[PDB]
Amino acid sequence: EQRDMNEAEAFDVNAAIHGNWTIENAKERLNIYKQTNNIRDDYKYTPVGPEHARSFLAELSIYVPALNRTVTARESGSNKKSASKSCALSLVRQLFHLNVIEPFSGTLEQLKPYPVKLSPNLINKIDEVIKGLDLPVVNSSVIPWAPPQANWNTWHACNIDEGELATTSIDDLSMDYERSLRDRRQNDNEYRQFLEFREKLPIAAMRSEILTAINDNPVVIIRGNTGCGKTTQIAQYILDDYICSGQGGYANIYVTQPRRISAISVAERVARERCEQLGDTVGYSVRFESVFPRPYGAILFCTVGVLLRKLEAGLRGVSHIIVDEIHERDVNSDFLLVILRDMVDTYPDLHVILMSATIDTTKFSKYFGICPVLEVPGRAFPVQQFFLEDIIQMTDFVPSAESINYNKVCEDKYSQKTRNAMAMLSESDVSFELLEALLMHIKSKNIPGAILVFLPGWNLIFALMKFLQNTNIFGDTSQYQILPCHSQIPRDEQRKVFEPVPEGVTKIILSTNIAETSITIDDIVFVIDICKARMKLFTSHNNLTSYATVWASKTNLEQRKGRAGRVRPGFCFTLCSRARFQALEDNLTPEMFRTPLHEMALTIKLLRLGSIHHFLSKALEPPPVDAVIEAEVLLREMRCLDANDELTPLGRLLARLPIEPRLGKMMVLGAVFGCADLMAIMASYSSTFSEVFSLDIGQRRLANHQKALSGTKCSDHVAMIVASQMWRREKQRGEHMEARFCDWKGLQMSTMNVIWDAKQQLLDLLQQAGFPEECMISHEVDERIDGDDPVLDVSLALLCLGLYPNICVHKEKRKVLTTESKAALLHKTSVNCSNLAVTFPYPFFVFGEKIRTRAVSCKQLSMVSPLQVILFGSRKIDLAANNIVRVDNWLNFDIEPELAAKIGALKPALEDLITVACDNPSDILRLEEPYAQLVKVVKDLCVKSAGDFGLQR
RNA sequence: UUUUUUUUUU
Ligand SMILES: Nc1ncnc2c1ncn2[C@@H]1O[C@H](COP(=O)(O)OP(=O)(O)O)[C@@H](O)[C@H]1O
Ligand code: ALF
Repeated sequence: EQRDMNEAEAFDVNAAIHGNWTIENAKERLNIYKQTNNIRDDYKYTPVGPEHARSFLAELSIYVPALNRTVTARESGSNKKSASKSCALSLVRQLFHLNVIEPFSGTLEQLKPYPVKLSPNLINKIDEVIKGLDLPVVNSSVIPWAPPQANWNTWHACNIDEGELATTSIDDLSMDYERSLRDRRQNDNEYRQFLEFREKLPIAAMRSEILTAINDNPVVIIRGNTGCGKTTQIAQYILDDYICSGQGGYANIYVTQPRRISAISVAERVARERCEQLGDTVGYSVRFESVFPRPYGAILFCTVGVLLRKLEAGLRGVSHIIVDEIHERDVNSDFLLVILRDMVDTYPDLHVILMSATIDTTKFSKYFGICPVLEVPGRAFPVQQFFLEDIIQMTDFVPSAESINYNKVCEDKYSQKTRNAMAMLSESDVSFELLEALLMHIKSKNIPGAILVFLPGWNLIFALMKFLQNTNIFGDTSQYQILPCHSQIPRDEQRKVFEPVPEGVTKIILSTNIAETSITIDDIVFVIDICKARMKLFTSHNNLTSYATVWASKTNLEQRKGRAGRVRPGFCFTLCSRARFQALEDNLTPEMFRTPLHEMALTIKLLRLGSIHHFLSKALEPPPVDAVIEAEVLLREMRCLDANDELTPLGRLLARLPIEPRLGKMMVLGAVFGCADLMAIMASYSSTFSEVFSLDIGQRRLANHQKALSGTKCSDHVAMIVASQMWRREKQRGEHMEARFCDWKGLQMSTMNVIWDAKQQLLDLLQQAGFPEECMISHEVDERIDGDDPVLDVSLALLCLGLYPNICVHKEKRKVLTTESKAALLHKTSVNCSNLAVTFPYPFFVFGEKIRTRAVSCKQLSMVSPLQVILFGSRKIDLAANNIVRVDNWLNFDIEPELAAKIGALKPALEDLITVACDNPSDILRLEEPYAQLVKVVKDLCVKSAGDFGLQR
């Protein structure tokens, strides 16, 4: 107990590429380096999560005098020792890659082998395919930019050549726009009222200076309070200046937003301010939803990812790019900042404007070669802030007789009872009793307005919604309407936070950080902040993904406070101590220090931005060099990069897809094998954190009806596919029947819809790349068939390639073994999870992702056959003693070594087939006869019972 | 609240 967890956390996957530096020597080497260099820095530990789910973050930064650099590591672990070991490993690998320390020169339980026997006919088919394919048998550039030019659509990056915009010049378009604007300003009463409102905004007093700075400088930073008018006013200022200058058709403005909801809402706001419908002067572009404006004199409110996607076609005809909320420090935002700095360096005429309420303006200006910072004084309306001391003192709230602690630190101005209750309340726990007391006090305030409560995640949001709906006062929908605000609730529900509620009804919005910034809900008067931010951690050396609830930053608190006091005076209720608030950090750590970088590297290569190392070095905070090395090695070994680090056709195709490169490679292979529909639906399932099966209150495992969806296939992916098929059938008959079906069978309609949208988008992208429509014909799956099913079997075999190295072997009950026989458990939400002594037809499973919890869990399990594992879910196949064939250095199979060598010879054949498919996507269904024979023999190897010849199991 | 679901992709 807990030794299995320690060994699982200490597992190392990639010590080979980091100079042979691993967990069990990293700390010793780091201590040697510290003693030699007189480095006095010591580990600092951040307790993470509640008492029952406590984890740790370990931090350590070492300054290198030789490089004039501070090398930092930021790692997590189930306990202090594991977290510190991971942090030392990260920092030592960084020092190794930075050529500060030497490569490692020193030095440092087998499974029951599994019988695999093939039919003589199948062996002959394999041999003939080897003979046919002659397989050996083992015995910089910058983004294009241009000023506006006639007969060109900026947003589509293409010529117009249609309609009557052929002889229409930009000068005539400017004249028409100027005349229309003047006519509106002279006649439209609603437009005049909106200008009257806009002139009273705090940013309106500085419009002339803002426009002067924008005109005179290529890059300008704008800092103003939340709700001052940056987003809704700067683009309008620039466009109106151009239009009234007589150069209206020479303007095209990009305004990037961090959130889809924020982009859409602000675009709607600007459109209704201009008294015109979306698509005339204001447009937006988010995922699955785009309303494009006119090609000239327009504003497009997109997200950063949408802009990065548009970057491939160039930015011809773009005059101004406005980046919002540069404080978010997202990986896409940092990418965009690097691209934009290079672009303004190349093209002096392009204008880039950065605005944020909470930024280090000096840091950003130093990054942008000393650029103006324009400060917008004042606020629209004041916001009153209270802290935990104030809330307890004014609620007279004592914690119920239930079970550096900054809740013990308090000022002497507060009552002894208040400090007692504060010390008795726990920091890591969210008290629903305290929240209810605060809500009752707000009710007693007799002040109309919506309440916005910031909760870190789905579980807390819906637990609080259940608690409040079971309450007599807050369960009355005639008085209170509680609305979730999550990125994975249905989009109609996401909208409903903006719609007004009936008279006499108070709106309560329980939200994650989507409602944190950039949105204006017009009736928010009260903001309740729990001060917790949900973070997703990933440890590279053991492939563990962990969800952490950490303390939010002062930037996050100020942005959340800024949701109120925009249209009327507001209040902010911060549910943390004043001591805790002062203890908080200014900003959260950037995602660039904790996320994998292979997708970013693929985007770098797609946009022809040069070397990955140089590009990432030019960042605001350059990423860890060991992470850069891991990304490059991954892309090179998946062959998205040529031996000269150049993008291959496969690399280009995968760079254009919004999924992981391994999933994209899996989907290309599935297109070759005729199951692209299933491969796309399963890649969409593998790329979402939304849950397919809804678990009821107190449901620690799936229900019988939910489990029966997998039938006899023993696969979460098959269960998902069957659910998707039935949900499509019931959706074709109507939305109400769709909702009834999901609520009956225990599905999540939002998950079904997002999975379908992502799958459809992948299929359209494949069609655009040139793959034929015949290779993506939908195939129905009958999970109730107990036997073989060739299409589903090849699909599950391709899951092994698309989910590598996530192969686990069942031991008993929930216990499984991951790579190198590390203990793990089956996740509670899997169809394969059961309390009884379940026996599976095969013990080998492929799973989506590996989660670190109180125990290591495997999730999204799919039962696969030994031949499928050998062919696709492995990279190394070796001959061990007693003629036992070993795959991935830990899985033993009792198969003939000659047969194993023959089957392993097909892996380069599959690689060459993928290369051929990417070379000519249109002819993948009519290949040469060797490759057609390879496809057929791979199908015959991937049938479920291909390795069951003469074997009972 | 007995951690299944921070955010983002023409
Ligand atoms: N949908 C809306 N309904 C009512 N008022 C709004 C709306 N959107 C914006 N406003 C008002 O316009 C002002 C400007 O908002 P915005 O430009 O988004 O500010 P910033 O970009 O500085 O956060 C806000 O203070 C708000 O009062
Ligand atoms: F600068 Al903003 F909403 F775009 F505050």
